[PDB]
Amino acid sequence: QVQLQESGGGLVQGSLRVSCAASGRTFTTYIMAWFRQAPGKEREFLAAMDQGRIQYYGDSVRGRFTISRDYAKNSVDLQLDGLRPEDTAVYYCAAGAGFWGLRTASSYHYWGQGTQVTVSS
Amino acid sequence: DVTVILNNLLEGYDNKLRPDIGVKPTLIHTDMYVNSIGPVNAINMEYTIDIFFAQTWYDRRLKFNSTIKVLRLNSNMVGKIWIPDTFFRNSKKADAHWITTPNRMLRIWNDGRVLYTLRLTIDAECQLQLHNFPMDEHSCPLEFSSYGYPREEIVYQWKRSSVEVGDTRSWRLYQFSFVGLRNTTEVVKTTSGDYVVMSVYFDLSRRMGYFTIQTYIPCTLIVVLSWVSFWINKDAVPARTSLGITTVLTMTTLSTIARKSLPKVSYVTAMDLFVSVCFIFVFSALVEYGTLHYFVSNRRIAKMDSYARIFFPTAFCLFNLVYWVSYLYL
Amino acid sequence: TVFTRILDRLLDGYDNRLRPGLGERVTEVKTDIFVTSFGPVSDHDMEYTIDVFFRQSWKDERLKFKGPMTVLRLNNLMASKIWTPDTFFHNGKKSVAHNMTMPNKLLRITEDGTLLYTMRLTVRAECPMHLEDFPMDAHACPLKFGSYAYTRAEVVYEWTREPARSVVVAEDGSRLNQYDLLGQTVDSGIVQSSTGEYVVMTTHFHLKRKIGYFVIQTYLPCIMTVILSQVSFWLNRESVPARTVFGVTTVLTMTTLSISARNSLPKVAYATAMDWFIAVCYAFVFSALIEFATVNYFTKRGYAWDGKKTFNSVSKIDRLSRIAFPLLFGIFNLVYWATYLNR
Amino acid sequence: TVFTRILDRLLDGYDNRLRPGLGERVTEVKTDIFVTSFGPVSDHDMEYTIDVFFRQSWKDERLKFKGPMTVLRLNNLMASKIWTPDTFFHNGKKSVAHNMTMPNKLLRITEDGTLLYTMRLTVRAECPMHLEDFPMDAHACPLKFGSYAYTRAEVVYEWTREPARSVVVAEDGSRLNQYDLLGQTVDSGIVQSSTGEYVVMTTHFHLKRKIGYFVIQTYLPCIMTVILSQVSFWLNRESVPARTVFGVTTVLTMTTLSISARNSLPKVAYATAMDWFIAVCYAFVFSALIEFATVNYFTKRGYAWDGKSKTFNSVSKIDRLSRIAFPLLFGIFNLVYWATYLNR
Amino acid sequence: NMSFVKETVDKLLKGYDIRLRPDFGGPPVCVGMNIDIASIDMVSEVNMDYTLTMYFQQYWRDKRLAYSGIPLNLTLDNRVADQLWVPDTYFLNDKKSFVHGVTVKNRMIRLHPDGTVLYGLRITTTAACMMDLRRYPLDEQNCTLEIESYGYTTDDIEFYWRGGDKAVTGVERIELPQFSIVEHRLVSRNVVFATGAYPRLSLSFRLKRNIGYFILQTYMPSILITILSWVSFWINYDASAARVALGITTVLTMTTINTHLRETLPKIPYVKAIDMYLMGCFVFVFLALLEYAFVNYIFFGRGPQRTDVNAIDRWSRIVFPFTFSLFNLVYWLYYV
Amino acid sequence: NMSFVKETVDKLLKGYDIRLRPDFGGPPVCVGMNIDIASIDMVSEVNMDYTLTMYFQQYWRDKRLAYSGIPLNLTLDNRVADQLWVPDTYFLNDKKSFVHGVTVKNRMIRLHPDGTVLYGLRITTTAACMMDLRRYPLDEQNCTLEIESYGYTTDDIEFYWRGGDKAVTGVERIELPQFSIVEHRLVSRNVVFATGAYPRLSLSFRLKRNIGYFILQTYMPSILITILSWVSFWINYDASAARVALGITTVLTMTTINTHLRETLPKIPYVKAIDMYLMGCFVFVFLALLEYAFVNYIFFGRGPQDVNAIDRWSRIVFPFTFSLFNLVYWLYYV
Ligand SMILES: *[C@@H]1O[C@H](CO)[C@@H](O[C@@H]2O[C@H](CO)[C@@H](O[C@@H]3O[C@H](CO[C@H]4O[C@H](CO)[C@@H](O)[C@H](O[C@H]5O[C@H](CO)[C@@H](O)[C@H](O)[C@@H]5O)[C@@H]4O)[C@@H](O)[C@H](O[C@H]4O[C@H](CO)[C@@H](O)[C@H](O)[C@@H]4O)[C@@H]3O)[C@H](O)[C@H]2NC(C)=O)[C@H](O)[C@H]1NC(C)=O
Ligand SMILES: *[C@@H]1O[C@H](CO)[C@@H](O[C@@H]2O[C@H](CO)[C@@H](O[C@@H]3O[C@H](CO[C@H]4O[C@H](CO)[C@@H](O)[C@H](O[C@H]5O[C@H](CO)[C@@H](O)[C@H](O)[C@@H]5O)[C@@H]4O)[C@@H](O)[C@H](O[C@H]4O[C@H](CO)[C@@H](O)[C@H](O)[C@@H]4O)[C@@H]3O)[C@H](O)[C@H]2NC(C)=O)[C@H](O)[C@H]1NC(C)=O
Ligand SMILES: CCCCCCCC(=O)OC[C@H](COP(=O)(O)O[C@@H]1[C@H](O)[C@H](O)[C@@H](OP(=O)(O)O)[C@H](OP(=O)(O)O)[C@H]1O)OC(=O)CCCCCCC
Ligand SMILES: CCCCCCCC(=O)OC[C@H](COP(=O)(O)O[C@@H]1[C@H](O)[C@H](O)[C@@H](OP(=O)(O)O)[C@H](OP(=O)(O)O)[C@H]1O)OC(=O)CCCCCCC
Repeated sequence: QVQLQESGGGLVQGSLRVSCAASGRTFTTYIMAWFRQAPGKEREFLAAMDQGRIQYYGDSVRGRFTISRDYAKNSVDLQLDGLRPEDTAVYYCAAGAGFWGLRTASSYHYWGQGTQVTVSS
Repeated sequence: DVTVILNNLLEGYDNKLRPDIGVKPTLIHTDMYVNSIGPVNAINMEYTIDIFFAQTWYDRRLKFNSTIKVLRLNSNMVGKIWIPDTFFRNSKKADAHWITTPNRMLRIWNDGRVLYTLRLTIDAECQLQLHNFPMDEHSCPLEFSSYGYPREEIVYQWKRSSVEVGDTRSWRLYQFSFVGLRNTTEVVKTTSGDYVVMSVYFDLSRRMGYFTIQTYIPCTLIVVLSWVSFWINKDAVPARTSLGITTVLTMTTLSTIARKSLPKVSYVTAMDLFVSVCFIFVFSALVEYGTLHYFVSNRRIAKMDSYARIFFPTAFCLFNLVYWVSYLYL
Repeated sequence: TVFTRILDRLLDGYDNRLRPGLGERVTEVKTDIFVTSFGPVSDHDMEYTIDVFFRQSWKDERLKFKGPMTVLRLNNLMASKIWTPDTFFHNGKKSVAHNMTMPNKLLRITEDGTLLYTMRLTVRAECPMHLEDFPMDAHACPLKFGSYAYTRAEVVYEWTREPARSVVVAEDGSRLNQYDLLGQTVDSGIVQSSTGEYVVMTTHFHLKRKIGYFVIQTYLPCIMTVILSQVSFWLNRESVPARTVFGVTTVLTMTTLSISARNSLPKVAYATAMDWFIAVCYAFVFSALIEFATVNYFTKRGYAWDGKKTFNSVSKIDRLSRIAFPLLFGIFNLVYWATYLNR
Repeated sequence: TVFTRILDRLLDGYDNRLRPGLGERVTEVKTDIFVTSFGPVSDHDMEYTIDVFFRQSWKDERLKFKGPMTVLRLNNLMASKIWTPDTFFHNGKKSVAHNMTMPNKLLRITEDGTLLYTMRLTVRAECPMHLEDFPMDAHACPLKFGSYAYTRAEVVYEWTREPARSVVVAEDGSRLNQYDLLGQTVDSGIVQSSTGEYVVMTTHFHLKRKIGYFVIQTYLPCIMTVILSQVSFWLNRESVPARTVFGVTTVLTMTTLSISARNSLPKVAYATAMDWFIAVCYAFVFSALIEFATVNYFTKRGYAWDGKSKTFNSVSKIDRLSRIAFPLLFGIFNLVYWATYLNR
Repeated sequence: NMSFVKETVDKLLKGYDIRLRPDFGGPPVCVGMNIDIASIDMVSEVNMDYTLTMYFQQYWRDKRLAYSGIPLNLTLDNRVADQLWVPDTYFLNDKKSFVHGVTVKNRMIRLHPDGTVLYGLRITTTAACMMDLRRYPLDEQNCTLEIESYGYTTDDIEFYWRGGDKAVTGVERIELPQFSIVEHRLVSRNVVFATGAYPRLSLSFRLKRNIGYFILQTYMPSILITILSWVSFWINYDASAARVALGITTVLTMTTINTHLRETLPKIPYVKAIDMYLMGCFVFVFLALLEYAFVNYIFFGRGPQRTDVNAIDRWSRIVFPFTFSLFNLVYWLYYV
Repeated sequence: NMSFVKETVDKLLKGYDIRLRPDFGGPPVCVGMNIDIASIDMVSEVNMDYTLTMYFQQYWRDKRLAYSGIPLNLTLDNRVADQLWVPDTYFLNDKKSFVHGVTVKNRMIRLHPDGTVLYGLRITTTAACMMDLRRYPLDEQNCTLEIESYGYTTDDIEFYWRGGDKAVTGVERIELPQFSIVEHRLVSRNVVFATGAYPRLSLSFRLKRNIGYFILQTYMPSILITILSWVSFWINYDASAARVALGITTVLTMTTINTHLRETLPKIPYVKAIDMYLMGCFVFVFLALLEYAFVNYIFFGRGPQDVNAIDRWSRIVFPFTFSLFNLVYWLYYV
């Protein structure tokens, strides 16, 4: 049973680094990605990285958040930089082979559980 | 000494202009030493051939008067002297050898005669008329002419020793055997003009002994396998059926393998008529017991085993008298 | 700055189209070969791959110098601006000069004009193999190289050392599956041609095929098929569907194993020593069913022997076949494996 | 004579060894792709072939001219005299730049220095495949390109149009046997290599394998061999040689189908969805032969029922059960198998 | 005789700019095509391609290459084609092609004293024609070759076939082992890409597949295996190890015929119409084996409960040759 | 801004000799290497090689290319690499290799103001491996890439991996279908020849073969065909046609398993671990058919001069002996 167990911060004013350790399946050939869901039920793409170390970013986040995978430890790491208070949401860790994908949430058939990242002003 | 001679021959020499461009056609004497005739690809209708090609032609622009009397040179002068555009007309793949240096060669005498030889392997083309397979014979041609220069500009001609054949024992002729050698001179008429085409014909018979021990020996000895059933008891209906229908199964296996060695032609070869009639005698053996089991048990016929023990070895051996005489000898 | 002015003086008035000592002497090219990997011998194509460092040294009088260095190592740009002997392989089919990441060549000039020119080649040479003793056969695959344009009276090839010590193979780069590289034998020769007489350096690599693949793939399935057909002599004589299935199947298997054994070999039109083995092993298989056709012609009863009327005997020719047919197959294996394990 | 000195004036103070604005600003190179034939997708090498008209547009300041023609449609030799961006393929294995009969490159120079440079390419690119649902799987095959030597601070790639309309696949040039190109997705990314950050353009071709060949050559022989092995339940129990020849041979048939259908695939370690079907269909054929061994163990006689009727063997309860059970359980398994994987 | 010819040829190449087509600022140039086919080497259904070896010629005029005083059509060495403008014609179907280079690169330049220049190539190409194998092996394909310029639009270059009926010669002298060339067509049209409108010529060959290979290798063994499945109707129903072993051997053979015919063919997701026949002949084999189990269940399972065993055999001896004759009647009149 | 940069590069190569090693009489030049591996395409046991695609990069310092005033790193076109000195590094394992040429020849020249120059290549090479397949398919392999200079000895050139053990990257990203890269090593050593002592670097992988392909295709039917040879011990001795036909069919299937697996594998002269198993299961298959001929000879041949006890014995013994055979086999090679 594949468990994308997440970790990282959940209370921040300051940078942050949300991590996602995988278990049960090697995701080297797969694509591991980061998502955002605000209160309002909107899964939003944040970042993704291909097997060939190619970083795909969303339009509102291109330049702020940096993705970095570790192919030996089978993990993906989102580096949170310049956290505006509008980024207070639940960050999900996805891992898929993207079919009609890399921006569509329905192309990732393995999921994290979520992390309430709260930015307080 | 010789550096003075070589730079004088190239002083004002234009390698794009044919010698005697407005006088007469350039007579070129060709020679060919066939090193090896490689694997005759029956499926692709190719054959690989390794030949050393040599050409002599007079060139008045390369005359000198000195004591050196011959200029024996590398391939470095070939790119500075007019070389004929000889192409192999039926070559599917042809490669010159470039290891270690370019394997080209150039002599220049003092009267202007230029010798030029190079090493070439040619995956040439010959349409194998595979009637009477594998008992046939072919004459696979090797043809060459000039490419851009017509009959009015370059005329080829054979020397005294036209094609010199090597040892013939170090060749990769497996199913074939070099029996003859024939040359000709013809003039084709394409759209560009009349071209003098040299042609060398390699007569190749068959070393037949491969397909004997691969199709003929398995097909005969399995026709004899069906003949075992006639000496086996009449009321052994599981054994006689297993003799019949399983012998058909390995006839279908042998029929596929014989067609695999030859290309996918549509007509019937001498290989095909043998395998199909050997399939008929295996087909007829099971139908013989089907009539014998039905007429006797399920209701002459009671001696039809005794008739089939004599007639079916007779009909197969009389078929071999028709087959092996008329396809080999006549 | 200094060595730039040296190398320009070597190429002023130099002619890379003329032989060193053109009218004076005969060029003496000393050769050497370091075989890195005697690669896989192709049986169907009758070739063999060999990966070498072909080394050839000669003396050019025009390339003398006096400078700070005795032997200046060079990039191989200048190897194309200097006469190199046109050595070609007499039996090479389609060989490769490696060009990764540069042309793998080196030109070294000494101050007396002696040139050292080596190059890494992958020679796919032609080895004529007589496969009459297949697979217990030995071969001698040749490398023949000489000049192409220059005759005996103009260039002479030699070996740099004693000749048997020149062609040296690596101790770990074998790269062979079926063959034992049992050393080599070098020899010099002269090949007369319609254009002249040329000096030819020959090198015969003596090979011997390892038997152990064809034993476990052809000989052991064929021997255990002949034994399988001879299982049927220890049955009764009335089980006609039982002994027929032994008879027909072992003919099918020996038909299948005869076809599968030619496929590791080119299509030469004669009988190899493996083909003589299968043809005799097919004879012991096919005679076992002719034995059963003889027994079933003599059975005279349809019912077998009950454990408790007259019954049927144990078919006295079956007792002779139990003795003779494992014996004559055992005698044939003594004749076969002692004749062909000597050639 | 007039147009020669226009071209010779452009090449006087021009250096093709350095980027336009090497010390001033970045170089935007707008890219366009016209896919002619999305060629055959090799399963065993895990790759795919694609033929394109790879188009590149960028502004070069040094190639401004004023002449009669507004645009110069020039030869491909001058393209080897002008700075061409070193675009390579991040997943190309062995790709061909065609040159029959001349090098298939066009160079068009407008009068403000905006260059148009297209070239015809056959690309054999790598496609990572996840064959866990073979043959009923679908996967995306990327086509990823960027600059080789020039980083984000030097050369930035863009698309000429909206990126959904910047890669156009031709209609007639399909050139696919198994798969079915459902559409492409165009995106753009950034690498972190050991030499810097490179702008990477990306096209994802979304394929779906048609299962028509793999039903015919594998599934229908495997289904009908299970249908074979259940016919011997309807034969009588006294025909001991007839059902033994019947049962073991269908095991040999399923053995042949197992090793032959595995060959038309890569050598991955996991079990594909076809291999789940062959293993269970082998188990129905395996259990049908063990069913007869239980029938043979309780036969208790050796002779069959003559038509004129001594005691005889009743038709066994385990044979009358397996006439009903084993055809039903194979039909239930096909409802489980074909609804699990076609729903994905 | 030679010195004057050297002066004129070196005058034509002096100041000659090869980056400019003839009439670079004016009208488009006409380039006429002329193809002489050597042979069609192989037409592979697996790779969906065909190999074409042909002599490929192009006439156009060039007023920069006009000389006087020489009545001869000057044939030059092929190295002058590196110093002349030649059209950048490409083949859209082309997978892999190469100009032959023995003993030189097979080019020709033949200048004419009015500016006309012949450029002739000897090209072996591997062009890609996709095949619809729903009527295999009783089908007809066609395969095209798309001659088109690359860098010059229809406002810079024009193509035509020289003698638009007799431009391509040597088609009737092509021997193909599987195929018979019915006809060939020459189409001159224009295509429109995103960059411009380009001239295109297409050479197409409607290939008809000869079927003599497949009767003797696929059909006639499939006929005679199916007829030998019918021998177990003239065998008594008590022979359980005979009628089963005949049918079980017969369902093996139809399986092993399918194994060779999936190896030699590409992986296409439909019924190739030789599989309409082989799956159809598999049914006549499989129903002959179901016939005995219908016999074996009635005599032994519905036997003691008291429906004519000999009548079922006598029915199948008439129906199954009659139904298999109707199968070949429908099959060989639909696909032929 | 831009024309000064052209003027700088035009006088770096003014009087540049590409035939001279840097400091041609002085110290040897130090060439540092850095490999970014894209993929490993195929690992062939028949051809005894592997295909490696990599970003092969070389740093060295050349004082003749030192510029001043321009603060940036001169990223030049790939055609200037034909006008510089580059090392002649080769591979001894190299069967057939090529630098990629689409859309250009994938070279890079990145000059630095102190004279340091990067020369990067994208190389797909086919390097050879002689494989020890005596434990096939339960084995570990060792494939090596042997980088070495060709014409410059250790007094002319020196090699070092740049970054220590972090020189070769991209190894963790490689997902092979039937192998598993356990460990890679970086070895630097000098290799002597008759011409001189040349420096050599060595990238070397450890390939542990995944076995799930052969459990599906080779081991599981060879178990189950051997088990279905044991149905004849639950069949009476009177059924001669039944017990022979399942014994004949099980020696046919082990033949067809062996013939389908000899077409896959090369011409190895030894006996593999899978050949020990297929010939091992063939014994239990062939002894099951010799067993009936032992039974048939006792009852019907030596009749008038037990039959149930031999079958009842072998119902337990042959499953026990074959399960003992797998216990010896799967603990030796694993
Ligand atoms: C193999 O299979 C392929 C694909 O099926 C076949 O290829 C097609 O062949 C047909 C002929 O059999 C081609 O059609 C012809 O095209 C010409 C082109 O003429 C051009 O120039 C004209 C001016 O001179 C111009 O008017 C034309 O424009 C028209 O046509 C285009 C399409 O080509 C269309 O888009 C326009 O709207 C115009 O309608 C064009 O630029 C055309 O002249 C032919 O028409 C004549 O013949 C038809 C009868 O065939 C007749 O009805 C007309 O009145 C006229 O007399 C004709 O349309 C077609 O272009 C080919 N398609 C492709 C993709 O190549 C091939 O033939 C097969 N080979 C074999 C051996 O079977
Ligand atoms: C696959 O197969 C390959 C090939 O066989 C294996 O590669 C081998 O790996 C081992 C372990 O890494 C290598 O051994 C090491 O070699 C280095 C290099 O030594 C060279 O350079 C030294 C200076 O840097 C120099 O001193 C050395 O000279 C000595 O060694 C030679 C050896 O012949 C000897 O003759 C001399 O007299 C000197 O004694 C030499 O020029 C060396 O530095 C290593 O030593 C270190 O590590 C050991 C422990 O391993 C430690 O005890 C030492 O103190 C020191 O720290 C070590 O000897 C070997 O060279 C490789 N083989 C080849 C042919 O290159 C590979 O391991 C296999 N598996 C895998 C997964 O790849
Ligand atoms: C390839 C083999 C070819 C064999 C060709 C053999 C051709 C040939 O002539 O065979 C005859 C005979 C076969 O004898 P075999 O034992 O098979 O048959 C018995 C024999 O016929 C007795 O005469 C019968 O008894 P009876 O008195 O009539 O009541 C007896 O009847 P029954 O017991 O059923 O009631 C039969 O079973 O062979 C020999 O005697 C030794 C030959 C050794 C040949 C050794 C050859 C290796
Ligand atoms: C895969 C199938 C595995 C079956 C394993 C079964 C293991 C097991 O224990 O079988 C025993 C028995 C087999 O009975 P089966 O019908 O085969 O055999 C009859 C039975 O022995 C009667 O007792 C005999 O009559 P009787 O003595 O004179 O009264 C009769 O003799 P006759 O008519 O010749 O005179 C025999 O034919 O099974 C069941 O009863 C139902 C079990 C259902 C089990 C269902 C498991 C799924």
